[PDB]
Amino acid sequence: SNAMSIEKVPILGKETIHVGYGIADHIVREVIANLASSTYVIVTDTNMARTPQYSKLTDDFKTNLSEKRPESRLLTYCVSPGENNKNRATKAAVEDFLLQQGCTRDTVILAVGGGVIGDMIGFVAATFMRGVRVVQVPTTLLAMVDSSVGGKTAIDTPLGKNFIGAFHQPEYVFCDVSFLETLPARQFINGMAEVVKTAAIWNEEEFTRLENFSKKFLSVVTSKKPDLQSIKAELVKTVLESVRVKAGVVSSDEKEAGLRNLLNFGHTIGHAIEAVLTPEALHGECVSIGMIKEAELSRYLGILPPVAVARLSKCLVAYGLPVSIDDKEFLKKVGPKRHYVEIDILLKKMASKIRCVLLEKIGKCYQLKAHQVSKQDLSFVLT
Amino acid sequence: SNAMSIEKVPILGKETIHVGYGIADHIVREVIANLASSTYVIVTDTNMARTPQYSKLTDDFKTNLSEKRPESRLLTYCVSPGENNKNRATKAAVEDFLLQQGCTRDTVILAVGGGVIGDMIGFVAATFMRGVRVVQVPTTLLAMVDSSVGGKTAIDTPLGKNFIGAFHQPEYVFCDVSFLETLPARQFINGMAEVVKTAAIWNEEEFTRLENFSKKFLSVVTSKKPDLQSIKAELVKTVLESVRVKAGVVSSDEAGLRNLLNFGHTIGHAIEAVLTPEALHGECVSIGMIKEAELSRYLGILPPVAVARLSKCLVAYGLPVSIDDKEFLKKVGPKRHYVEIDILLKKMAIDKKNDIRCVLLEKIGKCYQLKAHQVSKQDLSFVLT
Ligand SMILES: NC(=O)c1ccc[n+]([C@@H]2O[C@H](COP(=O)([O-])OP(=O)(O)OC[C@H]3O[C@@H](n4cnc5c(N)ncnc54)[C@H](O)[C@@H]3O)[C@@H](O)[C@H]2O)c1
Ligand SMILES: NC(=O)c1ccc[n+]([C@@H]2O[C@H](COP(=O)([O-])OP(=O)(O)OC[C@H]3O[C@@H](n4cnc5c(N)ncnc54)[C@H](O)[C@@H]3O)[C@@H](O)[C@H]2O)c1
Ligand SMILES: [Cl-]
Repeated sequence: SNAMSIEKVPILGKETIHVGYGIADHIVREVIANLASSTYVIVTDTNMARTPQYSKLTDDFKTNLSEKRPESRLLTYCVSPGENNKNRATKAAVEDFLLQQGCTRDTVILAVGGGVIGDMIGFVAATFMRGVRVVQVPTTLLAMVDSSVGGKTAIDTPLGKNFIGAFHQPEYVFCDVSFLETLPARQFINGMAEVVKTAAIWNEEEFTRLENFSKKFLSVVTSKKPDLQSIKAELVKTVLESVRVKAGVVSSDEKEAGLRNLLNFGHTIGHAIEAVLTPEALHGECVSIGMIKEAELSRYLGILPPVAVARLSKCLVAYGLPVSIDDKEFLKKVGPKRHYVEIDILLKKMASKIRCVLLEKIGKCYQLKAHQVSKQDLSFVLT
Repeated sequence: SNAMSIEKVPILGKETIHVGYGIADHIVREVIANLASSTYVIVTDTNMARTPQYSKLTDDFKTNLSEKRPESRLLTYCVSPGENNKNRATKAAVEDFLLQQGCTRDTVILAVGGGVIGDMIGFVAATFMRGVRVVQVPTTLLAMVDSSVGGKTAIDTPLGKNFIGAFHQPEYVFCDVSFLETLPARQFINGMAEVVKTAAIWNEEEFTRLENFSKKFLSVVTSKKPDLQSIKAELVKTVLESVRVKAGVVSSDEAGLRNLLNFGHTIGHAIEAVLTPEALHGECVSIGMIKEAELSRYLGILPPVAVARLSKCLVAYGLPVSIDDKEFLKKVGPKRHYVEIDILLKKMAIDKKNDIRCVLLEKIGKCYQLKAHQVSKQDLSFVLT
């Protein structure tokens, strides 16, 4: 906000998720002051490496470290971008760099990038000398609200995604919304799927604010040179209220286990679709369609009222997301893969009951847990 | 085998370390009954794969599983032996096999082999879908008493050893002493360094037993046709009492006890870095224990008689007590001449670049103040010069 340059969210009792706009300064001081180390390492990709905000961070990091901890060193390393580099070779290359540099157990690694970087460099930190401190610095909307929080790290293999990895909690998550200034529009919209999800499963008031923000958001993000400063407060609030839900649910799952599954709203059906249509369909695009199908499932089972289905769909369309696999622009993105989406391959991906979130209303999940549903009922909504 | 065949040792208050001699059936029953899964995977190396006891274990596993869990399956995978294969490419190969065979989060992996297998397959389990259940089945003496216990897993890189890994506690450790029937003598003897070490840091009564057992142990192990069954009971006790000490230390709260396990390793790892691979780890740790004991004696802590005693016991088990041991010089050859004081000091310092500490023995079976102690480059130099 105007009144608070940094807003914090607790995770497992500690306020280590920090959100603001143009906070390189704060990131650097917080890290150096609280995570004492001989060696700090910023890891990024090529795309992020070229942006002005990235240079501001490393510059700020360099200067403060020179003042505060003269004996300590800052190191930087860049991987190539893309899901195709989220692999064993890249992990090994980052490690070989850390080892050549004589990094030890005290090393602090900052993962500056989207979910690819966050997951992969999180995993590097998880196994480096059997674990070193990592700080998540997410730079995509998706990564800011979802992937940076919860400690899930991984890489892909030629057989499938995120099959090798580790649970490794970050010391901090810093969401500097000003990084979104360079994010391509499609990726920005993709990220709103998780934002709408968190409001839909937990916060109707935020859902209302999102509806009221949609037109000016979509108008700025799709303009030629997006002016993000003009909607700065509203973007900070967007990231804040979504990550609050993710962090709250992760923390609450401690004592009320199974609340964590509510974060899967739209992912049961959406992951099944994305399995068929990746990489032409992005994850948020598939999650949006999934939330609608899953909402229709709750409706068909006599739980979600039909008006809430309509309200959810209106909000997703207003943020530029598809609400069925037959959406015209979505058909354009997926082309010849459209016809691969048959009911049978979807029921197979989702495997013989299936677990699914059943929305009760906007802002609330039915009985605060996931439910086992039959293949017959899922077939009905997918027919 | 039955209940009478098995000695258990607790780790963090649960009896998951089981020791016996000829216990493949027990291993099978215990895993299948306690670790319910669709898929059990036994991973080993070429050398172990061809031994009779390995086949006994896998045959028994197959038979019992198809009876008790007919819808489950047993898979097997074999890697090449050697520290040179304790690497990323092998870890990936094992993972690709698992994935190609459709293994999921319920998979139970058994690591049947020495410490290379234990550490590497342990690490495969640690990261597979972010972690699956692993069972350590150590087959060297060293692995039965030390490496299988404590949850440390790793592989090596060209820049050094055990740098990439994970802490991943095994569901069970099964030490079947019958695997030692096919262990080459040099490796069998190598394992005795850690056995002597555990007795020396913690259990003077066991040290006495090991002294009394030494002549017999060595004549059996170094014969042409070793008959291990004739010393069965005493070998089981040997394993049991060393792994007891490791497990008790791992189970502590009283942090600082963990460092007592490093007795012999401060100087020993430095010697090994210069002399590997011609010298084995336990051979260097033996020498290391002697020098660290001399250090404690020099500092006025350890009485001289302890150094004599330790030295006699180590040699009676076929281990060297100096870098100029006749047989040790044959193994290492021209690398001996690179063991200078400055490179040892450099390595001991590199090993503590995060944080030079050393265990100081107070007498046989007791460490001074139950913790490691900072020692100077001068005093180490004095003892190594
Ligand atoms: N850990 C979890 O629980 C979790 C949850 C959801 C997704 N994920 C993971 O997240 C990954 C997808 O992440 P993503 O959607 O952030 O994609 P991404 O990291 O692939 O980034 C998308 C593209 O944007 C570039 N980029 C990132 N930030 C930028 C910025 N500020 N300006 C300009 N360009 C930028 C990247 O170089 C890349 O080309 C997947 O691999 C998925 O497995 C993880
Ligand atoms: N995790 C830990 O805390 C820890 C502690 C100490 C050592 N280690 C590790 O242990 C490894 C060394 O283990 P090791 O000393 O068991 O060596 P190893 O695993 O290399 O085995 C030695 C040799 O014996 C063969 N072999 C093993 N058991 C056999 C048997 N019963 N019959 C016939 N052949 C057999 C192997 O194929 C190999 O050729 C090192 O890589 C080291 O990093 C780990
Ligand atoms: Cl790995």
